[PDB]
Amino acid sequence: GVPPTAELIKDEAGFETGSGEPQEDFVADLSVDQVKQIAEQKHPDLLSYDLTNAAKEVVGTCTSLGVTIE
Amino acid sequence: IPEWKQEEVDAIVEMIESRNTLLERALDD
RNA sequence: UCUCGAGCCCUAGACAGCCGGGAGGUGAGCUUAGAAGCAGCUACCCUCUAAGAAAAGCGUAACAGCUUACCGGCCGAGGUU
Repeated sequence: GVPPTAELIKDEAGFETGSGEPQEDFVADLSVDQVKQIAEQKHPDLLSYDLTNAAKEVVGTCTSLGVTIE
Repeated sequence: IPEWKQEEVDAIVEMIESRNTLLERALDD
């Protein structure tokens, strides 16, 4: 249904492509609140019960591309 | 006497309180 | 094929076999017209859970599909190095 993660990030990230090497080459950043919203757009695609866990899932594709958090 | 089998029994007993062998083991407590 | 010894696993059910499960984010990011476990490069993280890899081997033009891992059941006594 609702679009995939990779893209939802590249939107509120302000960039288009990832980094040749993740966690090593930080391409973009994301406030916690920003990740709190994405986790809301994917409420159906995710198995988690509480929003807390839903984040860990989303918060898993970021640092793996150079998407630090604040 | 694996440690995980012990942590499981106690883990099960914790849910009951509030592998078949492990379930039985717990129930027996 | 006979005999002697050591280590580890096992009735909290071992070894093997058979049955059932092997799931979501997500077909990871990059590269590329495309690549979705499985061309190559890099990373290899977390949910549900009794399990289930950013996938060990085949398979496809790429999917699909078939299995290993991993978990559960049936079984019941030694098994393995």
